[PDB]
Amino acid sequence: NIPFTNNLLFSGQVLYGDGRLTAKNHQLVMQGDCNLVLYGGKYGWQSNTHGNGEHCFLRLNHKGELIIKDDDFKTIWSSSSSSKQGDYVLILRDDGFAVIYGPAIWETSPQ
Amino acid sequence: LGTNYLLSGQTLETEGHLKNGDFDLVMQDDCNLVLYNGNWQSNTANKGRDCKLTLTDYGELVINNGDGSTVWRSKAQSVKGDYAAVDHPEGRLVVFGPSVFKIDPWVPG
Repeated sequence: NIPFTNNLLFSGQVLYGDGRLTAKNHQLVMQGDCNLVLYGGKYGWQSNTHGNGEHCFLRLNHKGELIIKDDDFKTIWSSSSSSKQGDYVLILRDDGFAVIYGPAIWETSPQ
Repeated sequence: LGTNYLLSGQTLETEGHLKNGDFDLVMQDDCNLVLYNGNWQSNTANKGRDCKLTLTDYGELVINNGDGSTVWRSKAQSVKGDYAAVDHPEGRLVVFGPSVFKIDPWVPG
């Protein structure tokens, strides 16, 4: 498991049951009612999926797509952003935008 | 600037840092970029003063000294777009991009 960072969600990590990303003035919450909501200014946003499943969770995969699944793995919502295979990250940025970047193209390695 | 990421078009200045857990990436006054506890550095100590780290819109990290000269770059490039260099909690700086999906809370509905 990858350790959690408040403003990030890496490929493989999951949120559920009111787990959320947090940054300056904003929260992106995978709520216990199956709706994914971005709280804070101006308008906010939602996936609009209240009551559509039980025990839903959010997961980012290794093609840059974010999926909401219910407990039986039925798709409730997709970002429809599938792309090249690799490691991705969802950043809830300090300016309020939640953005999926990837794949990873370069990294530091112990020397 | 974000605590633990640098975006395409942003600058980490001299003495600036990204931090996640025990890992601390510093653009030092000696022009060396050092990832504390990550066993990594740009190895650019004394190659300038007033050095700054940037990230290009091709996903390349670049250190420049105080009179605009490029002292180090990451070499890997990909398509044109928006990138983010993120300090991963396992202790690595990773360049991710381009961006592929955006949620925008500033506009309707």
